[PDB]
Formats: sequence, structure tokens, C-alpha cells
Amino acid sequence: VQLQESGGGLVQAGGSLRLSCVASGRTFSSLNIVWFRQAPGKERKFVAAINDRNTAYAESVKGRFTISRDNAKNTVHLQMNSLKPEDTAVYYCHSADVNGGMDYWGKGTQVTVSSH
Repeated sequence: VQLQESGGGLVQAGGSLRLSCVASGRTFSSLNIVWFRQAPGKERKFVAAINDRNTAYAESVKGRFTISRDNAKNTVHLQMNSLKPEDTAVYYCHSADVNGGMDYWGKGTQVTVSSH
């Protein structure tokens, strides 16, 4: 199936958005969630991951983005602060267990950052 995403939008540079990735099931705490993004004309690239409670960030977003999880609500959040036009992309979340099973994708949600 597919994961559910929300929180995208169009925002002035320097603004913030918070994306959500929501999964169904009873196994959410066992899932590792990864965010990817694709800017127009470019390839899909790693953004951030939460592996149990461990967090990892691409060099381009470290410090500005924070990934977190609320296992009680089956949700991972990506808080994006200090947004730049180069953060404009479709953002996708991906789930899996430790071996690479239980692997699902979200459809993608748009994040657009205008310059001043």
C-alpha cells in the first residue's frame, strides 16, 4: 500500500513547514522512515532518516530540518525551518523494517519555497 503525507505547501524563503508521514498498522515502532526529495529536472535524493530513534540528515539540510516520530499516532514529522528556494521539491517518505521488508512509499507532497 501507500503511506500518507501532509504538511506541504508554498512558502516564502525563511519560512517553515512541517511534513507528516503516517502509516497504518500495529508495527509502526518497528518501522524506519526515510525522506527523499526531487527538485524539478533533477534526481531523487536522500533528505533525512529516523531509524528507531536515531536520526540522520543530508548535508544540505542538517541543522535546519529535524525528523521525529510519535509512535502513539503512527506518525513521523519532518520539521523544515529556514527554508531556501533550493529546498523546492516533491518530498516522499519511505518505510521499512531492519531487513528491508515491510517497504512502502508515500505518493509525494509538494514543497515550494519562493525567493524574495
